[PDB]
Amino acid sequence: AALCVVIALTAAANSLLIALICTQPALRNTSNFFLVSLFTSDLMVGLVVMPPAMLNALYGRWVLARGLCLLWTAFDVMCCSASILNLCLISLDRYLLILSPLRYKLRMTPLRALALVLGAWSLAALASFLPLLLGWHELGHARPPVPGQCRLLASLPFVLVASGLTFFLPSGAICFTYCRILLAARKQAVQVASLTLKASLTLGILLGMFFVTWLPFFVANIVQAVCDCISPGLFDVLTWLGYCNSTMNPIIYPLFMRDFKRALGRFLP
Amino acid sequence: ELDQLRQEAEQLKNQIRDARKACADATLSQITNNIDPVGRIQMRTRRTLRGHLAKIYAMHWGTDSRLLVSASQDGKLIIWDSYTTNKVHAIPLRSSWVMTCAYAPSGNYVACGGLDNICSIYNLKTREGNVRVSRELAGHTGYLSCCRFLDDNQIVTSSGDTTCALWDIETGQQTTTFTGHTGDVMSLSLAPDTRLFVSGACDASAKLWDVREGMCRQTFTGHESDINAICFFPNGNAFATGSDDATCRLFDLRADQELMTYSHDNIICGITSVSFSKSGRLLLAGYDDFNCNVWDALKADRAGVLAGHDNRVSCLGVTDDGMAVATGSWDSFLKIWN
Amino acid sequence: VQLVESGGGLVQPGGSRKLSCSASGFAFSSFGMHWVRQAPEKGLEWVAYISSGSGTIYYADTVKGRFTISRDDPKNTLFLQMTSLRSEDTAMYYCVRSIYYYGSSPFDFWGQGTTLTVSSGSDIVMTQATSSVPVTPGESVSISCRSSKSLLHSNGNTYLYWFLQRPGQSPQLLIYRMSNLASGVPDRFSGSGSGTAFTLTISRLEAEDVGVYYCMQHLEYPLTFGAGTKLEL
Amino acid sequence: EDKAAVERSKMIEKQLQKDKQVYRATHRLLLLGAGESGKSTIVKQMRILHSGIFETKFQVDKVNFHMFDVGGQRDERRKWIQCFNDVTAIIFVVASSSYNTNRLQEALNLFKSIWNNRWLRTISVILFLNKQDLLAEKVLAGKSKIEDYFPEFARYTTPEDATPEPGEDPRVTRAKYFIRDEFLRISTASGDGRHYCYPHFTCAVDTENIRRVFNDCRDIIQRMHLRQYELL
Amino acid sequence: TASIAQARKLVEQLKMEANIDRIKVSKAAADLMAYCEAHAKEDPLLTPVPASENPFR
Ligand SMILES: NCCc1c[nH]c2ccc(O)cc12
Repeated sequence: AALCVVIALTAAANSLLIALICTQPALRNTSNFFLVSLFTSDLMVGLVVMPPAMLNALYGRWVLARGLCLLWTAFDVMCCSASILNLCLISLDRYLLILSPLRYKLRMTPLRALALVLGAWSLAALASFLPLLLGWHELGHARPPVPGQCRLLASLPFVLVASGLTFFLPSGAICFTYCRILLAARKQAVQVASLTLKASLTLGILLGMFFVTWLPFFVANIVQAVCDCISPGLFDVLTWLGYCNSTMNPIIYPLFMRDFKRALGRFLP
Repeated sequence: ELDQLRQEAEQLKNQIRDARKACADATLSQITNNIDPVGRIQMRTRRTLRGHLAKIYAMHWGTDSRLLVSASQDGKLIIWDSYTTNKVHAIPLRSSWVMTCAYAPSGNYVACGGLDNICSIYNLKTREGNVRVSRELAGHTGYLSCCRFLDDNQIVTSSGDTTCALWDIETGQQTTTFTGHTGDVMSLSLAPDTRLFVSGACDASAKLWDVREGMCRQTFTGHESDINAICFFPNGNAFATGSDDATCRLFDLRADQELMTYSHDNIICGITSVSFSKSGRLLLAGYDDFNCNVWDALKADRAGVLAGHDNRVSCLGVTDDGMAVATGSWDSFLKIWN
Repeated sequence: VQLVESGGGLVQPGGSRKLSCSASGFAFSSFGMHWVRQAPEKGLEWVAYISSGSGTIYYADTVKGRFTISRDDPKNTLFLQMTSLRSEDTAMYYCVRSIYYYGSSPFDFWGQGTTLTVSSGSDIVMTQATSSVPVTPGESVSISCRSSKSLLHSNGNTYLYWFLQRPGQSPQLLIYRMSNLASGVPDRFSGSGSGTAFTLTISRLEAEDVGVYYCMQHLEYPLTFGAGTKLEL
Repeated sequence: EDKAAVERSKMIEKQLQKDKQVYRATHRLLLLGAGESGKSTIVKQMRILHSGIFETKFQVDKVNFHMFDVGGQRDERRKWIQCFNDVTAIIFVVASSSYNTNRLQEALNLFKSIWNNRWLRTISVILFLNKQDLLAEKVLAGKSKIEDYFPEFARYTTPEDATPEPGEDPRVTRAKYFIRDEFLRISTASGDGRHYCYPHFTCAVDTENIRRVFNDCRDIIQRMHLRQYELL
Repeated sequence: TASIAQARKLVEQLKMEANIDRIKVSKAAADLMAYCEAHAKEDPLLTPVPASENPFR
C-alpha cells in the first residue's frame, strides 16, 4: 500500500537532492560532501534494502531469491552502518566548521574529506561484509533458524561489538559535539545580547528523531541477543522504523540549512 | 558678480530648454506603428566560461569576434577563446580590484584599471611569450571606471575624479583632458567613426565630447539618479543610457533631447550594462534582478529575458558581427548566449 | 631569445652521447620544444617533441624505441638521450622553439645547431618538384609544393609552414598556416593554394633571399618536411 | 595543434585551481577612517610596510589576512563601496577630538552613511576608538570641550553593564563611554540583527590590535556559520 | 574669486552649447527606423541562424 509510495517518495526526494547539489555551483563546498555521501547512502537504502522488506511483508515469506538472503542481510547492515557513520561525519564537519571557523580551510581539505568518507564507507563495508559472508556472525547461538523466512541470526558478542562500532560510539560523538555546539550557541547568544534558543529547538529535533528512530531498535537487538520470549513482529516494526529514518531525514536536515532552503526556492517556486 | 552670472546661466538653460521643446514634432513611439514587432526572442546558453575565482566586473569582445578578455576582483585577467572554451592567456595583475577591461582593435594590447588609479596596459604579442605590462598611466587622482582603445597608441579613459582623459601610449602623458562633469564618471562609449565619445556620470548627465577638439558638444539630462551604463547605436547618431531608475533612456545626438524611455513597472533595480545588436533593433540591458532583458529599441517592449545567472550581471557585450551575446556576473561565470 | 646547443662530436656506432640545448632570452616553461635534424646532403626531418609542462611526448617512426627527450624547466635546458646510434644518424640537430594557442606563431625561432658525426665501425609525403631554380634579383619567382591529402581541417584552418635556410644559417620561419606572415619577415612572401596544392610567391627578390625552401604539415604526427627548392643567382 | 592548445588550457585551469585555494583561504579586511584618525601608527605596528589604495598581505596565527585602505577619495563614496561586498569586516578608526564642523561629528555621520549602506547590509564593522591617551592628557587641563560641543553629555552616566578599568578617574571613563554608546546608537538604531559592531579603546602604540581584529573576525565568521543552519 | 571664474566658464559653456542647429525628432526617428530596416538581414540575433552557419553550435 504505502510501502511503495514511500519508495517513490524517498527515490524522488533523494534524486532531487543529489541533482540540487551536483548542479548548483554555490553548493560545491567541502562541507556538503558528507551530506552527498549521506544522500547516496539513503538513496542506496531506498533502492536495495526496503523493497525486499516489503517483499517479506506483503507475502509473509521469501518468495524469490532465497540464496541472496545473506547478501540482503549484509547490504542492510552496510546501509544502516553507512547511514549512522555518515551522520557522524556531518556532525564532525559541523564541529570542525562552527567552533574554529578561521582554521577550517587549514585543517579540512577535500582530500581529507574524501579520505574520511572512504574510511567510514570502508569501515561499514568491512564490518558488514566480513561476518555475514565469512560466517563469523554466529558462535554459540541458541536461536534456531526458521525454515524459508529471512532472519538475520546474530550472536551476543557480535551484537555487542557490531552495535557498539555501528551506533554507540557515533551516538557519543554526536552527543559530545552537539552539546558543546549548544554551549557555544548559548555563549554566542550571551555575547550577542549583552553587547548589541533556536539552536535548542533545531538540534533537539535533529538529536531526538535519530535516537527515537534507532535507540529502541538496538535495545530490541540487545533484548533478542541475550534474552528471549519477544515477538519477531515487533522487531519487524522497529526494523521498519530504522528504515524510516531514511524517509524522515531528507525532509528535515536540509529544511534546517539556509543554502538548501534557497536552492529549493529557486528550483521549485 | 555671481548674482548676474547665475541669472544669465539660468536664462541660458531656459533658452536651451525652449529650443529643445520647439524641435519635438512627433514621438518615436508614434512613428514606429508600421513596424511588425519581433515577438519573443529565445536565446540559449551556448558556452559557459568557467575559471574565474571571484566577481567578474568588466568584459570586452575582440574585433575578430573570437577572442575575449574578462576582469575580476581576485586579481587575475583571463584571455578567453569563445568557440572552444579555451583560455589563451591568464594575466596576473598588481592590484586586485579592476573595474574596467579593454581590448585593442588590432588585438595587440589589453588595458585594465581600478581603485589604484593606474591604467596598466599589457602587451599580448611580444617575442618572449609571456604577457608583460607595457606602460602604467599615473595621471588620475580618482578611481578608474572605463577605458576604450582608439588606436594602438591612443586610449581614452573614464575616472571618478569628474574627469575623462585621452592618453598617449608611447609618451605616457595626457594629450587632452575633459573636465566638464560634476559627478563621478562611470562609463564611456566610442563612436564607430572614433572621433566622438559620450560619457555619463553620477549627476544624471551624459556629455558628448570631441576627441580631436577636446571640448564638450552636447549635454543630455533625462535620468533621475546615477548612470552606470552607456552605449552607442551602430550608426553613431544615437546612444542609449542605463541608470539606477530601472529605466533605460535613448538619446539622439542630432535632435539633442530624449527619444524613448525603456521602463516597466515590475523592475525596480538599476541597469549595470547596456549593449545594442548589429541591426540596432535589440537593446540588451543587465539588471540586479539576476537576468538580462532584451528590449526592442523602436517599440519598447520586453522581447526576451536572458535568465541564467545566479548573481548580479555587471557587464554585457555583443560581438562585432552580432553573432553572440556574452554576459558576465558576480557568480564568477561568463555565459555566451545564442 | 637565444637557443645554444652543445654535446656534439665524433660518435662510435652503438655508443651514446646526450645533446643539450640551452634556452635564454625567453620564458622556457611555456614553449613547446622540438628537435629537427638535417642530413649533410639531404633536407630536414623531425625527431621528437615535448609540449609545455611535460604533458605529451611524440616521436617519429625511425626515432622511437631508441631515443629519450627530456626537459628541465628551472634550469631552462633541453635534453635528448641518444642511444643505439647508427650510420644514418649523422646530422645537424636544431633546437626548435614553438608555442600553440589560437593565432600563435609556432616554429618561429631555431637554434644554431650542433654537429654529431657517426663514424664507420598512414603518412603524408610532401613532394617539392623543383630542386634548383636559377633566379635573378627582381624576377619575382613563385615556387610550389604538393601534399598527399588535403591539409584543410574541419575548423577552417589549413596547416602549412614555410622556411628559408640560408647558407650557414638556421631555417628561419617565413609564413605560418599558408597565409600568415611571421614577425620580422618583410612583406615580399605570400602563400596561397587549395588543401592539396600550395604555392609560395616571392615578389621583388633581393640578394638575401637565396637559399633552400621547405614545408611542414600539422594535419597529424609525424612531421614531414619535403625535398627542398634551392634558389641560385 | 588544437590538442596542445587544449592542454595549455588545462595547465591554465590547474594554475587557477592552485590560486583558488589561495583565494578562499584569505580573509579580506577593509580599512576606513580619516587623516585625523590614527593610521600612521598602524603602518608601524601591523606590518603595512614591507597608487590610490594601500593593500597589505600579511599573516597572524598561520591565518591569511588582507587589509585594504582606500586613500584620498570624494564625499560620494557610494560607487566604490560596491566592490567590497566579499569582505568579512570593516575596520573603522576614530580618533578622539573631544575634551581638548567637528571631526567627531564628521566621523559619526561617516559611520551613519557606511552603516546604513545598501551594499554593506551583511557586513559588520569593527570599531577602533584610537588616541585614548588624548582622552586623559587634556582632561586635567580642564578646557571642557565635550560639554560645550555636545549637549547630551550632561544627561549621560557611566553604564552599569560597562566594565571600567580600576585605578582611574571616572571622568575619563565617562569620556570613553560617551563616544562608545554614541557610536553604538547608530549600530543599535537599525534593529535588523544581521550585522553588529565591535568597539575597542585602542591607543596608537598598542601591540594587541591584531589579536583584537583576529578575535572579532572569528566572531563574524562564527555569526555567519551559526546563522547558516538557523542556530542564531 | 574662483566661484566667479567657474560661473564665467559655465556661462561660456552654456553659450557654446546654446547655438546648436537641431533637426526634428521625427526625422532622426525615421533615420533610425531606416537603418534598422536596412540592416535587418545582417543581424543573426533577429533571425535564428541554423547550426551549419552557427559557430557556437
Ligand atoms: N538493519 C541492520 C541494522 C544493524 C546495524 N548494525 C547491526 C549489527 C547487528 C545487527 O543484528 C543489526 C545491525
